[PDB]
Amino acid sequence: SYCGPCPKNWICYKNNCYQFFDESKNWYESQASCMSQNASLLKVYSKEDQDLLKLVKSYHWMGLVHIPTNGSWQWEDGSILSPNLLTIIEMQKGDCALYASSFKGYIENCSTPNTYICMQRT
Amino acid sequence: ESYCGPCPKNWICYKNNCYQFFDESKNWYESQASCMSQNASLLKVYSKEDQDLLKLVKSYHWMGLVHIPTNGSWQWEDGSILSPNLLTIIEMQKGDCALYASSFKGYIENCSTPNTYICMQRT
Amino acid sequence: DAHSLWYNFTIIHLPRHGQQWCEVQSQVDQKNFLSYDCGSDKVLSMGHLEEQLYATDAWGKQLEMLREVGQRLRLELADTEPLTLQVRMSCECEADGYIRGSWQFSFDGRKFLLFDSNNRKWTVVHAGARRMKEKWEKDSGLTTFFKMVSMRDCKSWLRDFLMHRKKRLE
Repeated sequence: SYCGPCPKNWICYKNNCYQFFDESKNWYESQASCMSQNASLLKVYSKEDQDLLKLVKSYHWMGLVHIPTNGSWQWEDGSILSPNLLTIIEMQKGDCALYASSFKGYIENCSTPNTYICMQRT
Repeated sequence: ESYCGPCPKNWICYKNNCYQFFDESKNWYESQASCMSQNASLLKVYSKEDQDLLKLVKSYHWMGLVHIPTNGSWQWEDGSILSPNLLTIIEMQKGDCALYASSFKGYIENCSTPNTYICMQRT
Repeated sequence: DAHSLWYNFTIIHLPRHGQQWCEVQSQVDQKNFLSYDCGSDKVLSMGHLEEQLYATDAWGKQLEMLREVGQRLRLELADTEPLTLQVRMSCECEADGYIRGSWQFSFDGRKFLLFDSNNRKWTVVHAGARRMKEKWEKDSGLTTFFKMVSMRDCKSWLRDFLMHRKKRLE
C-alpha cells in the first residue's frame, strides 16, 4: 500500500527506488553521480522484483563492471552477475554495459556519453 | 527522503500517482473496464512535470483519452478536457480512442482493436 | 567467408482490406527461413526447418526485436511528410567480423533513404526524402535504435544461428 523508503521524486516500485537521469555522461561520471547521492548505478538481481524494467525504452548505464579474464561481469557492490537475469549482447572492446529493455545489457565503450539509472533500496 | 503515496499492491509509485502496465491486450472498453475493477482509471496526462517518467515508456498503450464526435476535441474518462500543452495527437488508425506513446504523444486508434494498457490512480 | 541476415519489413499505414499492418520476411545467408506477422506475433511460414533456427535463444529475441522495430516504424509512418513503408534491415559478418549494418527505406517501391549504421550516415536517395532524413537525423533516439539493432542484435542472432548451424554438422 506504501512503496518503501525513497528520496523525493524517485520512481519507487516494490520498495526499490529508481531514478532516470536525462543528462548524458560517461560510465565513470554516471557512477560518481549516483555515488554522490547515497545510491548505486543500477543493479539487476530479480526479473520479478524489477519487473518495470521491461517497459523502459532507450539505453542506460548500469552498475556493471567486468573482469575481461573470466569474461564475467560483477556489480559495483562487488557481487557477481547471477546467471539467467541479463542477456548480455557481446560486440566489444568496450568494458561497460548499457541496460536496455527486457533485461538486456549492451557492452559499450565506458567513455561514451549516455543517460543512466541510479538505484537505492531501503 | 520520504514516502510515496498510497498505491495498490505492486504498482509503480511516482510523484504521488499509481500506474500499472498490463501486457494483456484488450480493446478500449475492455481495458477501461479493467482499470475500473481496480479502483482506477486508464492513464491520464495532466502534467509533463508530475508525470515525466512517461517519456520513459516503450511501445503504445491505451490511455483514457476519447474523442468527442462533434467539436472534435479530446476528453478523459473523468470528463475533463485535454489541456493544450500536454499531448501531440497523431492519427495512426481510424477510431475514436487514443493510445499513449513515449514522449507525450497520443496516437489515434480503433477503439475496438486490442492493445496493452496503463491503469492510473491519482493519489 | 561472409554471412548475412536480411529482414524485409512491410509496414502499412491505414490498411484497406484484410491487410495486416506488419509483415516481415527474413533470409539467412541470402535465403528465406521466416515470414512473420510482427503485428499479431505470428509465424506465417518459416520455411527451412532443417537447421532448427527456432530452438535457439536468438529466435525469440529476434521476434521480440522484429515486433519492436515494426511498432517504431509504425508510429514514424503515422507522422510522415495506404502508405506502404518497405524496410530492409541487414547485417553481414565478413571473415574478420567486420559487421556492416544498414537500413533501406522505400515508400511505394521507390527507394527513399539509406542508413549506414557503421558510419552512422543518413544519405538521401530521393529528392522527396530530404525531410524525413532531417527529422530522423535529428531523432537521435530513432537513428541510434537503427544502429544498435543492426550492428549488434542482428550480428548476435547471426552468430548464434551459425554457431548452431555447425555444431550439428561438425
